[PDB]
Amino acid sequence: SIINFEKLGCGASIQKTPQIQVYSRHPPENGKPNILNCYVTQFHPPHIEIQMLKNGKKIPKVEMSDMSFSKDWSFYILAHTEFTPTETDTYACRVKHASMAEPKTVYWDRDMGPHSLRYFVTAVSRPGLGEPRYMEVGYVDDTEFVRFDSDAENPRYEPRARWMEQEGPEYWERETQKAKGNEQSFRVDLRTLLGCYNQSKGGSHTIQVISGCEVGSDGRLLRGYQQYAYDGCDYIALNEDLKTWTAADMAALITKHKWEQAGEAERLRAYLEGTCVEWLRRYLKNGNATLLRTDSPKAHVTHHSRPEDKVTLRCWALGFYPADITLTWQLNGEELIQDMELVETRPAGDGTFQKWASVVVPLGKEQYYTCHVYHQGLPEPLTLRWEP
Repeated sequence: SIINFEKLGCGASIQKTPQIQVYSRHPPENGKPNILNCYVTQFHPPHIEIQMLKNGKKIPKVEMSDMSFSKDWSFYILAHTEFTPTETDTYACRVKHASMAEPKTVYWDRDMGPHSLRYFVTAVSRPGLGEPRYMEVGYVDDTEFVRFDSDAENPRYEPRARWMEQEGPEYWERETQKAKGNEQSFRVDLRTLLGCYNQSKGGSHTIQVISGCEVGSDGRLLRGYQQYAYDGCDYIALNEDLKTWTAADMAALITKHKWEQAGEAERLRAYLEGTCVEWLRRYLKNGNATLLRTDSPKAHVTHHSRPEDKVTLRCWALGFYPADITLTWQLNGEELIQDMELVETRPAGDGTFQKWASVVVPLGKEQYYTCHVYHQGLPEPLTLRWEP
């Protein structure tokens, strides 16, 4: 259960480039149906246009994940489409974003314990196009379990995991109505931040909050979060002592001084130590079965033939959960950290993740290299070698 937010009240009335990977859900064999993904990350502002192209031409039925953002405030989203890969068909993903002069097209190539309850809030103004879009997204240990999105005709808190369905009607009504009250607080703050940052009234702007608690096995609060960003930059944050605020710039000093006078750190302390902890506990009971599951990586090495007497070994980790993983190549028992290539961990789209690490080795020397896979679901690290 998210807190009811206090208005920022900063006083009476910057862009990040997307990163793109394009890859299939399952290893591509020609003729068999599959899923092509276009994973876009690290971008701000959140408005973005993503097209998937087949042989130069737009692909019509392209589904898209709901948009999320990460602890560094940048947004991310998964686009995907069904496709049956063939030998000569070319696929690609094209991204239009205000941080880029021109749309970026990225082609697909067929080779190359403690617990937390956190809420991720977004409010984006859209002058001329509608009311600000407001979202609340709840995560129990990085698993999304509830969501409120204002862009519906009758906005409602929705379960996002089957184990939330057992909460009664009284719960969803209370959350829904708290969300609509929260929505109005951010609408007012979006108006007000314009003056505070001396901005024009026709531009789109963004408020983001991360709010919640991390709780140890003993049931005691390990860390509390209440941090705000305006246009993708720190604005204000409760300190680890849960008594004082860190204001990232001058406009936030007005909010801080105000929240000091109002005792807002103390209201947060109480929510964080009590209410947040107690609800986390409740969501853990409901989700007991599913939330604790891990899936360990199945790994394998692939071989790719380069110019001259160099070859590339690629080490793959597929179908693992959670996303945290380490891949390393070794030669003679030393790690080749400084000369190997790797991709950012990426969702398969069925709820699990993929990663690979590659190294360039001499032709005929493939059996001198060993790949290591470290994942928390493994009883023991995996060790693998290329094999024909």
